[PDB]
Amino acid sequence: PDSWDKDVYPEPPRRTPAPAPQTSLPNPVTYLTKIFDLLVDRPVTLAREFIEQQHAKNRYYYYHREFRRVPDITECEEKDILCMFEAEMQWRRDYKVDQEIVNIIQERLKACQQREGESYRQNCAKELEQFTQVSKAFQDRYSDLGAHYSARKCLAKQKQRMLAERKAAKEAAAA
Amino acid sequence: SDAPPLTLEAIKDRVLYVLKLYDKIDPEKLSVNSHFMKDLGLDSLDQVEIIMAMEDEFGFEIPDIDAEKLMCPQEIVDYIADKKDVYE
Amino acid sequence: AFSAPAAYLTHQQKVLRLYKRALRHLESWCVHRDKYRYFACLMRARFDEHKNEKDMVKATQLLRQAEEEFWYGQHPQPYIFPESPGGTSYERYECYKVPEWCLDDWHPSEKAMYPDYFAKREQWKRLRRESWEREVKQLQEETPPGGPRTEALPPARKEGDLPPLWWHIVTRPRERPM
Amino acid sequence: NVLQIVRDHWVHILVPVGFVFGCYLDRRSDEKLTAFRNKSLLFKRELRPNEEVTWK
Amino acid sequence: MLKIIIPTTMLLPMTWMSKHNMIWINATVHSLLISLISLSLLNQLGENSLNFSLTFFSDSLSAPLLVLTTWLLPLMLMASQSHLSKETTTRKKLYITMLILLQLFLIMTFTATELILFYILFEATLVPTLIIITRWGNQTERLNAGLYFLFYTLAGSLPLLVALVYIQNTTGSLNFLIIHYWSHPLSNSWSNIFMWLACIMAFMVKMPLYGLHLWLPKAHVEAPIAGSMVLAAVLLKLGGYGMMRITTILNPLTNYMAYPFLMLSMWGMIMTSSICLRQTDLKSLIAYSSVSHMALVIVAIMIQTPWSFMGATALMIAHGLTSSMLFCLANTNYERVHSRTMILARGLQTLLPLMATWWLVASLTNLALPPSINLIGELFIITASFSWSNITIILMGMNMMITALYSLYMLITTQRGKYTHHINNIKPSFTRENALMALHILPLLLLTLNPKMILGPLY
Amino acid sequence: STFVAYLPDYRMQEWARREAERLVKYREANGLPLMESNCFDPNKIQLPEDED
Amino acid sequence: KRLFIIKPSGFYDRRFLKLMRFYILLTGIPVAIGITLVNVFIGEAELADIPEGYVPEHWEYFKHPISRW
Ligand SMILES: CCCCCCCCCCCCCCCCCC(=O)OC[C@H](COP(=O)([O-])OCC(O)COP(=O)([O-])OC[C@@H](COC(=O)CCCCCCCCCCCCCCCCC)OC(=O)CCCCCCCCCCCCCCCCC)OC(=O)CCCCCCCCCCCCCCCCC
Ligand SMILES: CCCCCCCCCCCCCCCCC[C@@H](O)O[C@H](CO[C@H](O)CCCCCCCCCCCCCCC)COP(=O)(O)OCC[N+](C)(C)C
Ligand SMILES: CCCCCCCCCCCCCCCCC[C@@H](O)O[C@H](CO[C@H](O)CCCCCCCCCCCCCCC)COP(=O)(O)OCC[N+](C)(C)C
Ligand SMILES: CCCCCCCC/C=C\CCCCCCCC(=O)O[C@H](COC(=O)CCCCCCC/C=C/CCCCCCCC)COP(=O)(O)OCCN
Ligand SMILES: CCCCCCCCCCCC(=O)SCCNC(=O)CCNC(=O)[C@H](O)C(C)(C)COP(=O)(O)O
Repeated sequence: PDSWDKDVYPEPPRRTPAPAPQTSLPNPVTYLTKIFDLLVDRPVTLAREFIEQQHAKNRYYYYHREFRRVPDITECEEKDILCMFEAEMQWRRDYKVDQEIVNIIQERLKACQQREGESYRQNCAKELEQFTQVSKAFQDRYSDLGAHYSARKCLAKQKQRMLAERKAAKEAAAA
Repeated sequence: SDAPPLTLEAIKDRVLYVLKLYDKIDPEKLSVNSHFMKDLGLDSLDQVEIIMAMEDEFGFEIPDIDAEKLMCPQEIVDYIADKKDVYE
Repeated sequence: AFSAPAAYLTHQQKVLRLYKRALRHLESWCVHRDKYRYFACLMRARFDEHKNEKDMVKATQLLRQAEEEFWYGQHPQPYIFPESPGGTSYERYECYKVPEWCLDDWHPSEKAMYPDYFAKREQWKRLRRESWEREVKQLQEETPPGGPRTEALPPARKEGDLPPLWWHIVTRPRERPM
Repeated sequence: NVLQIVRDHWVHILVPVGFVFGCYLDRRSDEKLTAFRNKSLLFKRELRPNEEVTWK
Repeated sequence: MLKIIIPTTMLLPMTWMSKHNMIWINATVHSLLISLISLSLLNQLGENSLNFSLTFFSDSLSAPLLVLTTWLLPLMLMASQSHLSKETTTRKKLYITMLILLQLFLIMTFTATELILFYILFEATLVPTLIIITRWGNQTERLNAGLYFLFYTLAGSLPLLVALVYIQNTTGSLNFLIIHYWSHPLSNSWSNIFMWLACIMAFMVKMPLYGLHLWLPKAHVEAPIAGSMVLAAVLLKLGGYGMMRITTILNPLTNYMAYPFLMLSMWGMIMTSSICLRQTDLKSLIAYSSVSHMALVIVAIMIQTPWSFMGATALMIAHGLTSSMLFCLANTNYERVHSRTMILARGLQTLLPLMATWWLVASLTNLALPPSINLIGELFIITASFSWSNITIILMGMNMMITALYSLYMLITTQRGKYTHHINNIKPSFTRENALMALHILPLLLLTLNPKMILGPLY
Repeated sequence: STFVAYLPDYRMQEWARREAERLVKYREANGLPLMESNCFDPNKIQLPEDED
Repeated sequence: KRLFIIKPSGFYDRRFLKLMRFYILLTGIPVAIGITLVNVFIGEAELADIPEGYVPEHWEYFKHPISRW
């Protein structure tokens, strides 16, 4: 359905085999499906279409909110409380967005596992690989901040990691 | 449904039936008010067996302190009626 | 459970209780009625073998050895009557036994149904009220100055008297209250 | 007859008006913290051709 | 925020100008309306708090606490008007004034921006509580209880004051926003160790932490019903809220200073939960279950993780509601038989069928039956503790097993079995008591459908 | 309860989901990594002089 | 024969339960009807792009009519 973007929530093209009966016995599932369509689905679609005609008579919109980009904690001076406040709010919003990115990737992984059946270990390699990278980046970014996290502590963690990387790169160059 | 509303006459009938099935006591001589010792010449050990037979007949256990006293079929009937709340 | 206990059990009571208990456990071991009759007659003979022993030391020693025999030879899973203390229906109906004083708290709309029952209850309550002082007086006069030696209670000895402390025995809920 | 109601039920308006007054005292407080109204780097905005303040 | 404070202050002149037979009606109605107004604070942001003014602010941690505080006053008034019947008019109004002052102090305590103002209100909550306990308690021990309540708290909080005015002399402010933004690490020194202890022990005594929890089984037991309700539901959570607020300045010192308190909490959980198994006083059993439950909140706050903080908030709210309901349920029986011995009145399910259902639901929430928020908070704390150390699952698991044991035991002793024969004054439940139970239990169950409203600022 | 149930999304959960969808779409088409290891850019960071 | 069944007074529990049911429904039924009428005849908003040079009001960022109100 046009509700969601198919590029961010993909699925295979849904190959469905045609019915190829071999026996002459009646199929009870077909009779029950016809009964369900005639007794259940049709009144549901009628009620839904009535609801949609009532909705179309009144149309209004709600807008996704756009937020400007503000300077981050790195550009703030030591005791400039207002820039620190704006940088921290922007950092918190980015943290929430990253959580939801990981959520989207996890939903892809779960849907792949359910869809592929007994061949999930092989047919979900791409989803597992995407989740591994996203999980590694999220863990590098926010792991171990603890309660009372902030943009300053995240910056200190990143600086410590870059110092470790620089020392490790200097160690390798001496060989 | 469940068991019928057992009455006093039924309790007496079953007690006398069980007593008349006892080889030690003859049927003609036995009476509702007959003492098990004076009237029937029965020992204390013999009396215990009658009490156990009544328990087996009516399906409930009579405590030893209560059991020793019962010396007449009428006494047994009254005890059973008191336990089962039988008023006719 | 209706008779007052005594300070102790006599030798005759102990041997009789042992006889009944051993017979019940023997019946638990001997499921079938003919086999039970056979071994119960053998048990009765074994009890009668010393029916008229006059040496109380010897009688006590024999009873003690009989107890030691029974404890080793008892059935670990004896048959119990369903409503007996160890049975499967021992206190099953206690949740349905409701004391009669609860009827005093019924809303008048509840008492509007059953008018005859509550008129009879009012008569019973008046009877209980009118005979309490006589019962208390009877108890005080009959009992010894030190106090009552046993839990046995006296009957009504006058004409228009009720036996003292009768209300809760008489107004027992039921054995199948619901 | 109005006094027979009012004189023994006026205590029923103390908490309602105490609520209303409370709201008023909040609004005045908001009037003392307007130093950055339409001045933040995240919500700075050109005023509509008729509006005077972005919020009260 | 004055739109809640000022209506609460108007409850005093309204109570004092009411008719002799209308004080309970007016107080109940208007405290319920104040709860309705307080519900608007649940609309919280995802990034920062609701900064009303320089003095008062509301966060996702203090909003559910405020809602519970305002909701508890009508229930206390309903629970108090039965045993205060023979009281004179002026003393009834004085009791209601004590309750209103307590609510006012708690409401300002949960929303103060500055830590010294928070301290002053958090200490002011002592006076009405002590007056309630020592003036309207029923027994002679209530005096001693009061002293235990007064001096355990103050001996903890007097150093805290000395710490706070010390901090402002070095950082320049005690405003919580400034404290959080300008935070700096605590060095590893003896002076910092004692500053850490002064900032923490005051809150530890309020929880209370196993070892300094003696005042609680006295104060809760000897207090009147509204006193014990407010002591369990709100006053214990002051320590949790204050610890959550003050932990920011404490790092990184908390990593090693938390070990003795974590050991005390994880062992005293077992200790108090097992104490509940052999308790002849029903109200004392309910009181000890509170120490067992707050040990978990202490552990969650000490380990300092987002899952632990969420769990601690949820558990504080759920425990407030459940413990208040249990105290009321015990009081219903006490007002019948006038004894707190648990085995005195038995088989009550036969005589009071619907109050038995109330008992069952309260016991089920006490042992954290899923999906109740009791279970949500408990399980979040257990997961965070497992992350902190896997061996914790043994202690945590053991506590769960014990909690179910003394809960259902409490249920089986008082409701099942056969009713004692001599007691004959057990009247049918009043509508007031049944409604008091329902107004405890329905919000608890309703909070299951929207748990994010009680999960704090870390959600 | 009705009032609390229909409270507006001031916590910005749907907003965060929409923003996350936008960036996932943009990054995948680009071929860029879905998530970045460093939240703050390296260019704006001034590490101390040398590793020793 | 039919016997009397001794029971505790069930009048007060039943009265409390019907009182609670009535006082919950008294407001709940109107609320449910209002919510379904709003849902059927005033549906949720539809996500759109912000037109150029237009600043939406703060309530125009939510899709449910009750939440917007
Ligand atoms: C009893 C006393 C004891 C008290 C107990 C304790 C309680 C204490 C008091 C607590 C107070 C409650 C406060 C809570 C307020 C929250 C209300 C709320 O948020 O509403 C949310 C929700 C509405 O969501 P929404 O966001 O407002 O709407 C979004 C859409 O825009 C809208 O969608 P749409 O525009 O496309 O159309 C939907 C619209 C239109 O619906 C339709 O018309 C479509 C129907 C299709 C039918 C198809 C066939 C029918 C016609 C066919 C034939 C006609 C044509 C052909 C003619 C020829 C005939 C052949 O319908 C509605 O809007 C739903 C009405 C909402 C009613 C909410 C009920 C709670 C009210 C609050 C007060 C409650 C107090 C109690 C009084 C209750 C009085 C009832 O309300 C719901 O109830 C939804 C439930 C649907 C789930 C279906 C079942 C799923 C099963 C899964 C579980 C299975 C596991 C087993 C467990 C089973 C257990 C049940
Ligand atoms: C019943 C409920 C009561 C409440 C419980 C409160 C618990 C308070 C406990 C405080 C936690 C730790 C306090 C200080 C940290 C370490 C203490 C010491 O044992 O460790 C060594 C401390 O060294 C020596 O042991 C000095 C301490 C010995 C003298 C103190 C006596 C402690 C005995 C226990 C008293 C009981 C406490 C409660 C009183 C009522 C560490 O080795 P060291 O590298 O050298 O010192 C590093 C610390 N620096 C960085 C500040 C310098
Ligand atoms: C007596 C007989 C008993 C049995 C018979 C009863 C018949 C059945 C009635 C029971 C109904 C079963 C419930 C089934 C679930 C449906 C309800 C659900 O849909 O509502 C939830 C909504 O619940 C509310 O969110 C929770 C209510 C909050 C409770 C607050 C209590 C009121 C204050 C009292 C003070 C207490 C202090 C509390 C301290 C914090 C869903 O939340 P949400 O996913 O969003 O909704 C999506 C759509 N929205 C967002 C547009 C609205
Ligand atoms: C219900 C029982 C609860 C008991 C709570 C009591 C324990 C409270 C913790 C100690 C309280 C006093 C701490 C003082 C406040 C800290 C402020 C501070 O930082 O000052 C320190 C100084 O710290 C101290 O002097 C504190 C030393 C102790 C003085 C009083 C002794 C109290 C008993 C100590 C052990 C008990 C504490 C744990 C007991 C737990 C409860 C049983 C450093 O400042 P400067 O001098 O400027 O140093 C830097 C430049 N030179
Ligand atoms: C499965 C079962 C396990 C096996 C159980 C083992 C039990 C032991 C078997 C043998 C029993 C004995 O030793 S027998 C006990 C030994 N001692 C005596 O018997 C003393 C003399 N008894 C009397 O004088 C009384 O009169 C009296 C006889 C009671 C009659 O009284 P009445 O007539 O006035 O009622």
